[PDB]
Amino acid sequence: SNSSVYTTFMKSHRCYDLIPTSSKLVVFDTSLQVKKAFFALVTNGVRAAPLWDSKKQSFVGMLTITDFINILHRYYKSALVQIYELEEHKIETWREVYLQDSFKPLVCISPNASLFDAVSSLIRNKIHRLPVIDPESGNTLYILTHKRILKFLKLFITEFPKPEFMSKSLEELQIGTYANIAMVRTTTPVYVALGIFVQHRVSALPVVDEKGRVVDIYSKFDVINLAAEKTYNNLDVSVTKALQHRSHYFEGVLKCYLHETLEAIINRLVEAEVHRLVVVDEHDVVKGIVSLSDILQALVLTGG
Amino acid sequence: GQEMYAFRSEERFKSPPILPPHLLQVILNKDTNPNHVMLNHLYALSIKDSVMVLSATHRYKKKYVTTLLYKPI
Amino acid sequence: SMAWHLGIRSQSRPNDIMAEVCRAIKQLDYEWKVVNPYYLRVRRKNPVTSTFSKMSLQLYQVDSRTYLLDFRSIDDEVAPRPGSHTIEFFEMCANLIKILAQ
Ligand SMILES: Nc1ncnc2c1ncn2[C@@H]1O[C@H](COP(=O)(O)OP(=O)(O)OP(=O)(O)O)[C@@H](O)[C@H]1O
Ligand SMILES: Nc1ncnc2c1ncn2[C@@H]1O[C@H](COP(=O)(O)OP(=O)(O)OP(=O)(O)O)[C@@H](O)[C@H]1O
Ligand SMILES: Nc1ncnc2c1ncn2[C@@H]1O[C@H](COP(=O)(O)O)[C@@H](O)[C@H]1O
Ligand SMILES: [Mg+2]
Ligand SMILES: [Mg+2]
Repeated sequence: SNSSVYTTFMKSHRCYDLIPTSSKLVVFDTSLQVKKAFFALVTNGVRAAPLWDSKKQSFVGMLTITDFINILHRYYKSALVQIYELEEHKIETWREVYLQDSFKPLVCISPNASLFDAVSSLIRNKIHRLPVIDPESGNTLYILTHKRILKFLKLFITEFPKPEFMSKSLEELQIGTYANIAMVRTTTPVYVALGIFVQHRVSALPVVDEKGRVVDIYSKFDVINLAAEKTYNNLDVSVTKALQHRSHYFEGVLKCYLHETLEAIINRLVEAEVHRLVVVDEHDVVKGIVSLSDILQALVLTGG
Repeated sequence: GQEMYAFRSEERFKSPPILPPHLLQVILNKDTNPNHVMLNHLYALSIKDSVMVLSATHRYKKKYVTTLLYKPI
Repeated sequence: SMAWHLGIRSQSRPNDIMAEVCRAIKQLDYEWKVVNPYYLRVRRKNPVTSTFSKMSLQLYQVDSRTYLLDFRSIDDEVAPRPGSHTIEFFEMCANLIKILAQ
């Protein structure tokens, strides 16, 4: 278990090796209208976009769905108090509104840096998007994510000199979160879910019934769908109605149990191509959550 | 000692060269959203509602990335 | 993002187009070389980073009435801070276009 096939693997592979042969990348000039910028994420089918400051001639940060959620939450509350600035903000001006005195520089990684360094930067900076930037040209090559990193790990270590801990359970490794679980109900208004997203900083919410059994899941991704409509005002509707608008059909929420081996969970997560499993009991009542961050944090501080 | 005469080439650069070597004029990426010498070339979407969308594909070693810039006018 | 167009198109006279890009280059303090009457190599010193960027302009005929100006970037040889060759290329283009077209 100790030192691990994973830790050595990560120290001995470059970030470059995870980049697909061909990818698209969306860049926003910081003078761009916030509204247009979020419409571009949807249009391009993309989660995050580097920010380019033209005056300074460099990347200065990222625009993610979290920023979008933050902005919608502020817009919603501001409207009730007759303040309508938000929508005409340029990226520049919103960043100045929130990155106030407290500075958060762009974190990025060289294509020649270890995958270990990439995993450590995501955990330590509490971040889901790590732009891979070539120090020779200055180009962003690619945006690295937990999902990609885990998939790569599952695939290229497929072969088992297997660490004992792969055959150990979530319970005994203590991977995941089992208390203070943020969740909503069938009827919870979308805006109420926003407030929860903002206050708890959590990527998804299990949707539960009256006995707290999980029947759906409401993600941050399910939130840029609100950038499809030519209105923005439909935030008072229930979470159930909000999810009806999903793209593709839906084979139920992807779940797991506390007593499943880590190996079983990694495989489910990797092949389902999703950010987390909802941890459930015999009766589908939610007992916790296991996210990609949980796993990558486990795999890097040496399993469990 | 005679004067000298100039026979001047002209044309060849009469009209500008016609396009298709193998370089595509238009790229439809509908999709419900592998090509050669279009690398490094500028592409754009029509200007819509005061925004410029510039794009090109570049190569880092064996990897290709298509970069889009959204930029106001 | 559905329909992509290579470069920009114009029904202005070829000689006008090339003359106007040249005036645009000079106005912008870019430096240039005329390879052909329809082919220009251009170079730019970055007023912030002090780095240099090079690109190519080529004019093509696409109709009896219509032409196409084509831009090609030219290759060289933890906080990011100044520079991105790809983004700087887009800005050169954008500048060139704004300062001579439409
Ligand atoms: N690489 C980065 N460097 C600096 N700041 C970043 C970086 N990535 C994201 N941020 C900022 O930090 C915050 C964290 O957001 P995050 O990246 O987790 O959004 P997200 O990846 O879409 O969320 P989630 O993964 O839950 O869907 C955002 O405000 C974002 O603007
Ligand atoms: N445990 C789950 N079970 C079923 N569906 C899920 C689950 N988690 C997320 N989804 C759904 O999958 C879609 C994509 O969500 P997810 O957050 O996994 O995508 P993503 O933002 O690209 O992931 P990541 O941030 O890891 O790259 C969403 O519409 C969401 O409702
Ligand atoms: N709805 C939720 N309630 C409580 N914790 C969560 C929830 N979603 C994710 N987490 C946990 O919070 C951390 C961030 O996960 P994520 O935001 O999904 O990458 C991980 O440790 C998760 O286990
Ligand atoms: Mg997101
Ligand atoms: Mg993703």
